[PDB]
Amino acid sequence: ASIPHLILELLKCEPDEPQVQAKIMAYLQQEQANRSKHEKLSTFGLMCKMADQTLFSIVEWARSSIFFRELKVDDQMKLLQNCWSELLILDHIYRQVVHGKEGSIFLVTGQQVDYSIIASQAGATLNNLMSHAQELVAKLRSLQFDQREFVCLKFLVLFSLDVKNLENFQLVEGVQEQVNAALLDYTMCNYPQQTEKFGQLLLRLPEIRAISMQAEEYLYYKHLNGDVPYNNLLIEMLHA
Amino acid sequence: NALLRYLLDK
Ligand SMILES: C=C(c1ccccc1)[C@@]12CC[C@@H](O)[C@@H]1CC(CCCCCCCCCC(=O)O)=C2c1ccccc1
Repeated sequence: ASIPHLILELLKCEPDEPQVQAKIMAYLQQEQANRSKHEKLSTFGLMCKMADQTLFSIVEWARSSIFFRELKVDDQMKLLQNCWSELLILDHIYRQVVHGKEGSIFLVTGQQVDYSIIASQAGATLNNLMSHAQELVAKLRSLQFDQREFVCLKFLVLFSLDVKNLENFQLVEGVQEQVNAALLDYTMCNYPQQTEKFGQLLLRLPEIRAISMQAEEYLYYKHLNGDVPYNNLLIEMLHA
Repeated sequence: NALLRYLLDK
């Protein structure tokens, strides 16, 4: 594989997935083990704790990128507030592409779960969102979506051109153009059989964003109705 | 947004 130098630098920012998976699994096990039989976290409550912990990993990933670090905290907050849910969904989708089997759901804790089991515990909204995500998983697997392209899409999601009120919007513009050019060069060069792959990759970002917008609004209102157990970071991202 | 600000400063 011929990898643009920029993409190699982007990959250095990826967390140690095996270690992240273990740490979140121990946290969720200590959570259930620290309460009795009557107050055990519901499946929904566990997913909230899971997403909450994933958000910590996302924040630490962003702050590990040099480009992100050149921005002041106000700018960093504005970028992360605009895309945290999209990053969560994109991460979940990629996880199904890699460690995924059709009919199953692979979680950030490394647990493999049957799709129909989880789906039957969700309402109409999350069922529709989960099913739409699975359709994206299938489309991306057929395109041979790989880790190099994944990291590129993550940076394109983080450094969005639609975030307003930034001090250093120029840095955000420059990152978007650089990653776009690197991703195009990488995809066209490593997947010549899948022509228009690059265009099909970018066409999926608006779908992933739409899914994550609905998911965020659902959680926000579930929290207002008191259905969301306390998850500091997740709650705080919603209450903004 | 206090906790996110702390995470990015820590
Ligand atoms: C958006 C998240 C989330 C966060 C909290 C609760 C739920 C979801 C994620 C994204 C990555 C993970 O951290 C989450 C798990 C995953 C699948 C959710 C299935 C659980 C539904 C049963 C409880 C339903 C009860 C109800 O209906 O209220 C999520 C996901 C993945 C793809 C599309 C949409 C959501």
